[PDB]
Amino acid sequence: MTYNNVFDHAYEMLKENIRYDDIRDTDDLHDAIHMAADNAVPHYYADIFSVMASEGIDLEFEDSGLMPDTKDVIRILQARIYEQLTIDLWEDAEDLLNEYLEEVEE
Amino acid sequence: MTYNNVFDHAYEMLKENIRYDDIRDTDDLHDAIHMAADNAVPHYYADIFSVMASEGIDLEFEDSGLMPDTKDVIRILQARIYEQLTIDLWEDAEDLLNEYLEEVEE
Ligand SMILES: [Cs+]
Ligand SMILES: [Cs+]
Ligand SMILES: [Cs+]
Ligand SMILES: [Cs+]
Ligand SMILES: [Cs+]
Ligand SMILES: [Cs+]
Repeated sequence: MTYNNVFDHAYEMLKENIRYDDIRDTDDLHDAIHMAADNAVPHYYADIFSVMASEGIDLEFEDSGLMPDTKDVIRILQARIYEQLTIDLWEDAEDLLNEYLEEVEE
Repeated sequence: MTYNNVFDHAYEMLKENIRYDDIRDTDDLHDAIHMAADNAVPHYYADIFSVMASEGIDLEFEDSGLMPDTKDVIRILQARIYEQLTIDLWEDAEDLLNEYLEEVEE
C-alpha cells in the first residue's frame, strides 16, 4: 500500500464531494478536504507503515498543532498521513474546482 | 444521445480500469466505478437533456445526498446521470470481475 494509492482514493473522494454539494469556491472546501483525508487514511497498522515507507511523505509535521502529544506511535503516524493528505489536496483545490465548473457547456 | 449509449461508454471504461489495475474484488472497485461514470457523463446541455429523454433513467434520486442543493438545473440533471451510472455499474460489478479473472487459462 503506497501513499500514491492513498492519495488517489482521497482525490477521487474530494472530486465526488465537489459534485455532490456544488462547491465552487476554495473558501467552502475545508470540510470536504478533511472528510476525504479521513476517509482515505489506512486503518491496518501494516498499511500505515507501508504508506510511511513509500514515495511522497516524510515523518516531520508541517504544523505541530496537528501532531498529538501521545505515547501511541501508530496515532502519530496516522496523523502525519492525514496532514500530508490535507496539504496535497489543498494544492489541487483550484484545479479541481475549475474541472467541475468546466464539465458542462451550452 | 441516449442513456444506453452513455452506459455502454461507462461499462467499457470500467472494463478497461479492471485490466489496467488487476482489480479482483468489489471492495476495491469504488474508485474505478466513479471515474468511469465521471468520464461518461455528457458535457453538452443538449446531450444531457437527450439522455434524460431516453430509456433507462428517471428524474428522482435514489440517495438525496448525491443531489446538489443548487439553483442550477443542468447540474442537478448531470448529477442524476452520474448517480444512475454508478448504480448500474455496481449491478454489473461481479459479472465484470468474473469475466476478467476467466479470460486466461493454462
Ligand atoms: Cs518515504
Ligand atoms: Cs496538538
Ligand atoms: Cs497541483
Ligand atoms: Cs426517460
Ligand atoms: Cs448534497
Ligand atoms: Cs447485471
